[PDB]
Amino acid sequence: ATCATAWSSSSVYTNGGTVSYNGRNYTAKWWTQNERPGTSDVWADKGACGTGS
Repeated sequence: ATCATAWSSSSVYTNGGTVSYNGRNYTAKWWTQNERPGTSDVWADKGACGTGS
């Protein structure tokens, strides 16, 4: 139901930009280029991602 678009290295994100990864959802704080979310302070888990596998 609710889940941000999975992170995309081919799509620069910015403040407010939300995405999904590792089953959770990450939210950036400002302009950021292709970078592994969760490993950098840039991306922070703002919840969980709902999906079926």
